[PDB]
Amino acid sequence: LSEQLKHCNGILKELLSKKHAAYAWPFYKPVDASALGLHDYHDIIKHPMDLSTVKRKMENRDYRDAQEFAADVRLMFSNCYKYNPPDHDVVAMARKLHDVFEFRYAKMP
Repeated sequence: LSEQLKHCNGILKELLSKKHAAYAWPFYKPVDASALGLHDYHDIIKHPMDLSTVKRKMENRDYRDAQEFAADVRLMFSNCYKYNPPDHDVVAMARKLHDVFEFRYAKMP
């Protein structure tokens, strides 16, 4: 519970760390749809999510358990898979960071 949330915080720190920065960077901050010219993004994605939002939520004790934390991290990846064609560069980066996430999440106490 507290212990599972510590494991989740460890995962989050790893996802934001230099080790994974070459492919994690698209997930660091909310998608700025206007700035990127993605004028359909918010018609297609109902629930935006990104790692800075997950971090704020963890810091504020929003997540009561691991499952709630994981749902947001997975939501972030699902948004990427929903919006972008499956052969897009950002999707290749998502698959790698998602693999990092799932393998360490599976080691939950």
